[PDB]
Amino acid sequence: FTKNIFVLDVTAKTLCGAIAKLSSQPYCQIKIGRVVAFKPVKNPEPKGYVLNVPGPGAYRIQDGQDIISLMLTPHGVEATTERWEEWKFEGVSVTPMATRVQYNGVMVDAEIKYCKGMGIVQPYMRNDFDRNEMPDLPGVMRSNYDIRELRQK
Amino acid sequence: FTKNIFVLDVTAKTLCGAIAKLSSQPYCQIKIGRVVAFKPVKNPEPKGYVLNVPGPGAYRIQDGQDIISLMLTPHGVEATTERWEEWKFEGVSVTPMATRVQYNGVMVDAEIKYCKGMGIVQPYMRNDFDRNEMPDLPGVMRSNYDIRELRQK
Repeated sequence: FTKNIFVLDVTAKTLCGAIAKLSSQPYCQIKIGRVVAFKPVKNPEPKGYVLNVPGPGAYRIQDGQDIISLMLTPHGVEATTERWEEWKFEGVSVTPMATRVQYNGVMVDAEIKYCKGMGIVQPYMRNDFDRNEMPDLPGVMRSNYDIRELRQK
Repeated sequence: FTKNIFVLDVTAKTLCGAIAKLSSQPYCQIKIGRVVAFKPVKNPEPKGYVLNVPGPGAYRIQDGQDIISLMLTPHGVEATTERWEEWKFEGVSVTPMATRVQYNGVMVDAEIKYCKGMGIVQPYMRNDFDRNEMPDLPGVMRSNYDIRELRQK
């Protein structure tokens, strides 16, 4: 099924925000599903996610089993509704809101999912530990094998 | 299926940390499933989660489809593998680790899931906004209805 993410990036540091600013619109719609879309728009839609961000970042909207993972850079947007384990993401807050929203030329009562990103995870950060950044944990010894090489049969 | 959460709470401001400290153990094991358990232990078990926290808070471990929601207070622990949507949580990410650990008193190569929480969401905070807390969002007007009241068939 289709997910609509309305990126609010007021500072315009992401491609999304620059798309939107240059079209004099507050949001950049990212539509993921059978039909894909990137479009600056004036308001979110019913059931839309508003992803308020301060700039570039890896952001994961975790809405139960609805997981949307997004890379927002100054130069591009990449997104998926499917698992994306290779990368780290900031897990953002999802808070439902009762709103009134303009939908197909008419004011309608609608739920919106408010998602506030803090920008604490840089885009395209690999989701494992290099030999240096490996956390020291009591009763946890070193392994010879990499994570990949350990998953076997 | 069963989940094993090993809380590492070194400052011992959570019940978990206090108890681990009192019993001279680094972790507090929380086992969710058919069999439940609360127990101070020396080390995490294979396929286990290390939840490193700095103090009390709402923590949600996000491991794809597996989501573990935990309230760690100074006076209690509460946890679940199912949706817990009345409350806010800090979305905590999983970074898998290739390790060696004691399992049944024996040293084995094992995957552990490392999870670091920052302690920025307090336990038992409603996942909704009072009207004074709502974000000012362009093209987003206020509703007369509640979130709960807007859901209505």
